[PDB]
Amino acid sequence: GPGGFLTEVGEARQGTQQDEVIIAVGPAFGLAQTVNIVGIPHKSILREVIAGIEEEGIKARVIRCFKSSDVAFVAVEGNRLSGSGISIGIQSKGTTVIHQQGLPPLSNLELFPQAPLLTLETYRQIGKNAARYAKRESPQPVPTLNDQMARPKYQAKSAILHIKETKYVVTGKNPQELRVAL
Amino acid sequence: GFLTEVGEARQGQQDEVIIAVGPAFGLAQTVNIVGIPHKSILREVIAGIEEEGIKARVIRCFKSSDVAFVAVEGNRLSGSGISIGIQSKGTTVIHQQGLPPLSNLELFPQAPLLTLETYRQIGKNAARYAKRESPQPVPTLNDQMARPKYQAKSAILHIKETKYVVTGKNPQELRVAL
Amino acid sequence: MRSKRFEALAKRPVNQDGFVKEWIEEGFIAMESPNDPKPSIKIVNGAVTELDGKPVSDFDLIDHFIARYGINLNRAEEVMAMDSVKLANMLCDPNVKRSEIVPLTTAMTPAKIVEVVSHMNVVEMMMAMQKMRARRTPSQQAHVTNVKDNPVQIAADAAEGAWRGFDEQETTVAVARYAPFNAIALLVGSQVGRPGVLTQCSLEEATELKLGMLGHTCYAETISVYGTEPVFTDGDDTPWSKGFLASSYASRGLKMRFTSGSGSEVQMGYAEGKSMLYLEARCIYITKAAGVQGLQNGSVSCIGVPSAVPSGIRAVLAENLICSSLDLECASSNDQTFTHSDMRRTARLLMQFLPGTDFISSGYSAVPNYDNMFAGSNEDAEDFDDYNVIQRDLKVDGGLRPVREEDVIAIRNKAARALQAVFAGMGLPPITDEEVEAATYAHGSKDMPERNIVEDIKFAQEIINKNRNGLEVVKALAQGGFTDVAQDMLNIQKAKLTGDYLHTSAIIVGDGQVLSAVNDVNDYAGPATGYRLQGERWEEIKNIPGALDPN
Amino acid sequence: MRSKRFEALAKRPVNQDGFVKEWIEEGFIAMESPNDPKPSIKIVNGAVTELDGKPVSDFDLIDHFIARYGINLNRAEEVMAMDSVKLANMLCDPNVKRSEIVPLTTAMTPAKIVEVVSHMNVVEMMMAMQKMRARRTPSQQAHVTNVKDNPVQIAADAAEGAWRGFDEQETTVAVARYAPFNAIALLVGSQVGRPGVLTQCSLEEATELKLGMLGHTCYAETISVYGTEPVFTDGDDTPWSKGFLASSYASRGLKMRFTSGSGSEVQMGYAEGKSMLYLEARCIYITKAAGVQGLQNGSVSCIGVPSAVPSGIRAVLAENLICSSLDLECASSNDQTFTHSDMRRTARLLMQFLPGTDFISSGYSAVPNYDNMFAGSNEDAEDFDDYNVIQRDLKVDGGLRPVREEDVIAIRNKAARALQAVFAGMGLPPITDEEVEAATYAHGSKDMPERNIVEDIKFAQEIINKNRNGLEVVKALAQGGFTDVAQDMLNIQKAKLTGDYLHTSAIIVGDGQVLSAVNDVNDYAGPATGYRLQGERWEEIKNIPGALDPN
Amino acid sequence: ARVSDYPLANKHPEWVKTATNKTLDDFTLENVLSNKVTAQDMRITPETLRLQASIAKDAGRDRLAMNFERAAELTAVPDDRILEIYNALRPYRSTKEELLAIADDLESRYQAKICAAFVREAATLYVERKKLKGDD
Amino acid sequence: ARVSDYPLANKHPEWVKTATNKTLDDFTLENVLSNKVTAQDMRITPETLRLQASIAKDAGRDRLAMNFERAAELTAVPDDRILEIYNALRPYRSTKEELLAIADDLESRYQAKICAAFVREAATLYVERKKLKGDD
Ligand code: B12
Ligand code: B12
Ligand SMILES: C[C@H]1O[C@@H](n2cnc3c(N)ncnc32)[C@H](O)[C@@H]1O
Ligand SMILES: C[C@H]1O[C@@H](n2cnc3c(N)ncnc32)[C@H](O)[C@@H]1O
Ligand SMILES: [Ca+2]
Ligand SMILES: [Ca+2]
Ligand SMILES: [Cl-]
Ligand SMILES: [Cl-]
Ligand SMILES: [Cl-]
Ligand SMILES: [Cl-]
Ligand SMILES: [Cl-]
Ligand SMILES: [Cl-]
Ligand SMILES: [K+]
Ligand SMILES: [K+]
Ligand SMILES: [K+]
Ligand SMILES: [K+]
Repeated sequence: GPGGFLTEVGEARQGTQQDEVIIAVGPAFGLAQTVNIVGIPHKSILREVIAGIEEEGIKARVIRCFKSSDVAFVAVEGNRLSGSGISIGIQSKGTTVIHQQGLPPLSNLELFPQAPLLTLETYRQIGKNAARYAKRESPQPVPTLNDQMARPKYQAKSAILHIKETKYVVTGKNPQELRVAL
Repeated sequence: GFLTEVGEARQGQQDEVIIAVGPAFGLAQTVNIVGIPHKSILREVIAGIEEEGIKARVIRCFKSSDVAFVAVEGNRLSGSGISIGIQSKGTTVIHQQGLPPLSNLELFPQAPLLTLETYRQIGKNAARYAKRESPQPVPTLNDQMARPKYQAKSAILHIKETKYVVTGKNPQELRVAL
Repeated sequence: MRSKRFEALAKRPVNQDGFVKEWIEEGFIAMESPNDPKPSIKIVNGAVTELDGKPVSDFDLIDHFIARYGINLNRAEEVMAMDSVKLANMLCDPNVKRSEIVPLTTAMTPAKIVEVVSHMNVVEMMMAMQKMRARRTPSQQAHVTNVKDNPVQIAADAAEGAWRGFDEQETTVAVARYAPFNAIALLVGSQVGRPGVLTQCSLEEATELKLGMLGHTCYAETISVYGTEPVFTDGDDTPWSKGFLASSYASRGLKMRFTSGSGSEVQMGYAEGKSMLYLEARCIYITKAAGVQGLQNGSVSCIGVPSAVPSGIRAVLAENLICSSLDLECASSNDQTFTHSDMRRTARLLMQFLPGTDFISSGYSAVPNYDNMFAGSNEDAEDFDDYNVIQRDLKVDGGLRPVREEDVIAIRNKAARALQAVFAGMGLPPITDEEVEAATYAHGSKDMPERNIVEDIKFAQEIINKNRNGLEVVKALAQGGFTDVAQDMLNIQKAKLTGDYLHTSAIIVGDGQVLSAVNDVNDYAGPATGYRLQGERWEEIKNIPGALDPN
Repeated sequence: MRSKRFEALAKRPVNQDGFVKEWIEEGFIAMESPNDPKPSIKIVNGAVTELDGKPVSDFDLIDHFIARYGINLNRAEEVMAMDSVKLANMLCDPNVKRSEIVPLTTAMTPAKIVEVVSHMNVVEMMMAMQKMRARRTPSQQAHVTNVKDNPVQIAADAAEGAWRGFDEQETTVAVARYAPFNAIALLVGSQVGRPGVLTQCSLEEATELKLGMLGHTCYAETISVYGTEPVFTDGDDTPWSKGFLASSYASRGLKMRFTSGSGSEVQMGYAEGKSMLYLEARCIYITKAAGVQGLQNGSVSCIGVPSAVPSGIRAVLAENLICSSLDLECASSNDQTFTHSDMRRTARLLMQFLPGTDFISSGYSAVPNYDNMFAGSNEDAEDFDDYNVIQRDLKVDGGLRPVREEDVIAIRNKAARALQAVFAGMGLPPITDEEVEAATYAHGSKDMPERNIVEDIKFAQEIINKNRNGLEVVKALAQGGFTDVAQDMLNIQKAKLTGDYLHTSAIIVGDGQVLSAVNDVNDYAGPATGYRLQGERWEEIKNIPGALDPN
Repeated sequence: ARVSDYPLANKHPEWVKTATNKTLDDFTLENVLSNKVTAQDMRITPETLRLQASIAKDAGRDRLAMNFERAAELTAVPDDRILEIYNALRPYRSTKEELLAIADDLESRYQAKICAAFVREAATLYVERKKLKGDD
Repeated sequence: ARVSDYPLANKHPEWVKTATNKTLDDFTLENVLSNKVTAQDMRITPETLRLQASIAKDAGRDRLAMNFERAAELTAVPDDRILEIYNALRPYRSTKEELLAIADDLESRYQAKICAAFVREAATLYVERKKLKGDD
């Protein structure tokens, strides 16, 4: 696979200290696809989400999830393992969620449901806010992005990308911790 | 009140153009469909004719409110065979004796688009037709939203114009105020 | 303080349209008027003595024509006694055959059939229209015009419209003297784009018949009738002059239909206190009474009148339905601007597009609307891709197809070159190579070089004055390097010798195959019967530009 | 060298839409797929042993749920034996009563009823929908949202929407923690605009149920079901969890419907190689099997999936027709953006609007689409005048009415003042007088002052955590001078005690009067029967802004 | 002729002759170019119009067939005379005597009996409804 | 009850009582303000839901009636426990034993026999379709 930058270094273990946020990426992230739905590189997305977490004085840990390609469930697997209970799930096509242990799987703290509108500045802010939740702040939510033509332009493409993402699901396979080549 | 009758219009002599107006023109209605005064309309049509060295003769027609038949009765009385028909709402036609009533030399079928410059140019062209010249037709004006904006208003103004039709009454020559 | 909500709404294009409250006394009411007469008929010694409340002593020329020629008097009293609700039910019931209904409708009076369809909502009317449409296959008709009467552009636009699927195309004139050029250009371009497309040039009646006599048109449509006697008079005809005109066209082997449409009598100032739909029903029976095979209606050029009042667009569908139900070909309008709103004009089109009519539109503008010399159509060239997409969305055959840019360029170029050969051969003012190139790639007259209009109209009128006929065009093509087009033009002229395309709904498809309601009879009997979009025609409609292969 | 014609068309909004060629292997096909199962049913010892070719040993949870609960086995042999074309004919035949059809359609397998409606064109489907619609009177539902979750603006927009005629109104959240404020604001504003309007707040399922238990909603609709097992699973439910949830709502006296819609299984990655319409039929039968009274479908939020492929918008109407044919209330979508084109979105709306459904739109955006937190609706607040004009054009009751700006300003202001009094009375973060005026005159959140969102969501979640219930809102209204609004809020809560509005298609109209399919049974029997637009309701629809007096 | 005999061009091309007894096959580019056929030859016959009227009746369209029967008579009338008669029937063009003269001409010169009665009927009704010359 | 008995609030208001045996005319604004009635009083009863089930059956809607019968049992279950049971039926939340214990508890505490059978039915199928805890 071209553009590789994520190495699985074993089964992710649950963090014991509040000092971290887990970025949980879907099974195709950085592999079958290397950009999101509007062509922003996964490398740049992950770089900005990590930078946002770390500039808030919180550790960033990246894992890949396999049991589902749904981004909520990817984030739930992450919030189970995160020492802060806070996780960020990112699909290959770019859809992102800030999640919290104890919330229902399809609930969340913040949701970014129109991937085509996300910029690198947004991804940095998503990481900042996730870290601020980990510090038990109540951060100003990332401002809502909403474009009534996003679905007309991109829903069919979103479905095709997700279909391809789902081929990487592995029943019963626990998350793998990633070494990030950044 | 700028149009006065001066008696039944007679056959024209050859260096003239008849401007035939409908039965409500300058009376029950005094502006066209977009508010251009009838006095200004006639001023410009007459000035355009006279600028070409041709005489303008104005008549009112009564037997029909339809601008083709208004103009047709004008072209039969015109010493040049050339007439201009104008309805109150502004619709204008240059007509020629010998053509079918619903034919014409030039037609201006979207009254909302005419300006006083168009009206002067219509007079000019009619005078050139009277001189047996072949002027460039007045360039076509066409607005696809003219009917959406104005057709209902055009129908209502025509209904009102139509109340002044008089069966059997011959056209009257008009004096235009200075 | 303004509500910013209402400030936003006040800017919307629909609020530039003309709306009026109903005005019964002057007929500014679309249908279901209290002044409209109640249906009735009395017959004594085989002649009508009363028609819809009116005694024969008060008949105008329209009443006389309809009462003598337009109603089957042997069953009129029987059908008058029938319940109009049950008759309307029969109209939309998929299990009552078209052939069971036509003997009833042709025995109704104008007010009777109006009472029947006025019981129906637009869903019921569409359900009926897909059955009552005479021709099983729907078709489509386009306008081909421009504001300069530019013949090179007309020929190219006509070729493109023929290539996109229009089976009839229509021109008219900004300057009346240009007409023979507009007609010849339309005919040559249409045959280049698809041999068999029928062409017309809409003019004053005597002028249009003379032009058809010389062979420069294939048919005539704008043969107007009207629903009150004073309006008919200002239209410069009677039912008898228009009936004679109809048989005159047929006597020259030329297809023709009448045109009518709701609101003409209001526009022309004498509605006699009647609703638009009742007066239109008189027009439809005038058409039936004259023996004319078809009718263009659905308000047509007066669409701003019914659209201004309540239920006006429903009335427009109703008058199309009355036309088809009387076993007339229906060219169902959708050809004239009435609104600034895309939503509103789409709702108006779908009434006929969804069920299908003989010509869903009788004048889709094949040019941008700034060039449309019928003052704008309800659809224009910039809607071509939307129209194809909605056919694909709904699996509805609306008569058109997606096309390739390289094919359209090639066909427009051939059409312009062919007309250039016609003009050279006939000694007409030259069509230059620059003009050919411009016409090839044009969107409209904004893209065309200026012609000498004074010179053009001199030579165009010489075509009439010297009786230059259609075989001169055939010869100019054959001797100018276009023997293929020359043969197609001759084949179009040969259709005037057989009488085939004089019949109800007739067009000419494929390899000179006449397709009319005689040999393509609508046999609708509910789901999975009658015309269905399928096969290669469905593959054609599916193949729109932009569809990505998701593999 | 480019054709300027094609350069013009390439810029058209429709060419920004997403189109795809059919991809059968992944279910990217709207209906009539080669991989769809043929209808079959085998019943042994009163239990289904084979459903549409699949043996019970291969049943997934959806098959088991449908086979055990979703099919009327009492008439299953008779309807399986009937010809699917004849059955499609019966659906659109005006003279076959709805009451005669429902025992048979409810006995069909999912593939059988898919086969039946797939014989139909959209005209026939509409002809059938006007009969199969459970409630005689059509209604309408709106979205009320904004990108800031501003509660003052929600209350004002809700009041305006109720005043315009919506009988149900729906909100949701940009930030999930805001939900109690959005819900309270919607409920207060709706009761100000028209007492009896039902309100919902669309959330994750357990969250929405808890919010309903506290009394801050009146019903729930986005109770989602899916047509394949892996997709249902990523939806975090099974048929049994959703059936339990449905009964949990009813056990608290709360009206609810499910939501489904063609294309969800493609969007969520597992179509199992089946067409969208077949999978959607499975969803409709899950809803029937659960005992849920109604369903929101017509692709809904996944409309970009069927619309991308041929016959997708036809399939959308087909799935609505299946829903009503199964004797379910149908909230028929027209609530989600799929196109840049005004023409195209109008065609999609008219399929439901023309015949009428229980809710013609299940989410007309009562805010400008930039504020729509369901990512945009097929119609929005800037379309209000077009919608009213089309009602008047076609004489169709689309559930809305023209309204006066001064009335809307007053009702929006009253709603904003009532919410101000609620927040003061409940010790919530204050609504200032400046915010009240802003919401009164706003078009959307661009016109609203910024709120302290961090403080709002703190108190919003305290409502959940301290179980602050709806009677607190009643008390705060009463104590703040809004005795009338407090009484209307109390009356909405009393409707949860009788069970009356739990029945098929129930809304609350007039003075607390439930109107459902039980006491407003659709009795369509052809023209001049069933629901007709007439009387004072018709006078209301005719009275649009800008209709001038002619004389 | 029946519906099954239609269209003539596709089923029975040899049924079609022209006013000068030419066939469809005579109309080729070569014969047009050589003037072996001219516009005078290219005109539908009464026989063809009466065959199409028989088809219209079999298709249930009696009034269309009546139109074709009037057209069949009018094939004998020259183009310019057709235009004169059409003009004469327009409002306020004609005196009653002129219309009755047109009818006698149609009957006695062209044997256009149906068209002659049609024009006589117009004349009677134009008196009553005041559409004659001088009535405007 | 039949469809002629519907709506209950109009035809038979006295057939409706609340979980604390209050009537509809007890819920006045002044009784709410004075806490004479509270939210605990404002809850629909199994009796009302079984009447509405009978009306649904009479309207030809047997599956709707079955839902109302399940809902009548669930009125007895507290809000928090309803949420716990709903969540336990979602994918991968429960073991088979946890679901069967929910069912037995539904019966022993609330006599919710239909709902208990529903949960056991799900538990059996969740084994076969691998929707239990640890099956993901
Ligand atoms: C399409 C859509 C859906 C679809 C597709 C979901 C999917 N996984 O494929 C359907 C209808 C099935 C759906 C279901 C739900 N949705 Co939804 N959905 C939308 C909607 C209307 C448009 C999104 C879109 O098309 N974006 C454009 C495309 C091109 O960008 P995209 O990044 O590829 O979009 C993806 C995400 O939006 C994702 N997604 C959609 N909904 C939800 C919900 C959650 C919690 C998550 C993590 C992701 C997610 O699905 C899209 C396709 O992959 C948004 C409205 C909005 N404001 O964006 C709501 C919205 C995002 N959904 C919402 C909700 C509440 C849900 C549900 C939890 C509801 C329920 N009854 O269970 C479920 C979650 C199911 C799931 N596993 O994701 C809320 C979220 C509120 C919040 N602040 O948390 C929103 C804002 C509005 C609403 N009520 O519908 N949804
Ligand atoms: C509406 C319309 C009609 C209507 C109403 C006519 C009327 N007298 O009320 C109907 C359908 C009845 C009609 C009939 C005819 N029309 Co017309 N008509 C139009 C159209 C499509 C739109 C005009 C419009 O709405 N303007 C907007 C309003 C607000 O402005 P207005 O000034 O008030 O409009 C008035 C004039 O347009 C006038 N009018 C309309 N047609 C004609 C024709 C002639 C010769 C005259 C003098 C006036 C005239 O009627 C309108 C309302 O009073 C134009 C196309 C165009 N390019 O404009 C053709 C057009 C003007 N008509 C034309 C023709 C040929 C005719 C007929 C002669 C056809 C026939 N079969 O006999 C008849 C004439 C009947 C008559 N007594 O006027 C041609 C003119 C060609 C030319 N250069 O001479 C045009 C260009 C195109 C066409 N073929 O339809 N027409
Ligand atoms: C466009 C052409 O079609 C004919 N035409 C258009 N609309 C109508 C109508 N409502 N009534 C009669 N004739 C009409 C006229 O002849 C016009 O010139
Ligand atoms: C808007 C809300 O409605 C539901 N929803 C919307 N569209 C669909 C569909 N095609 N299938 C299932 N549920 C849907 C979801 O619950 C979503 O959140
Ligand atoms: Ca036309
Ligand atoms: Ca909704
Ligand atoms: Cl009115
Ligand atoms: Cl109706
Ligand atoms: Cl395809
Ligand atoms: Cl079909
Ligand atoms: Cl007949
Ligand atoms: Cl049932
Ligand atoms: K004409
Ligand atoms: K008419
Ligand atoms: K929900
Ligand atoms: K579905």
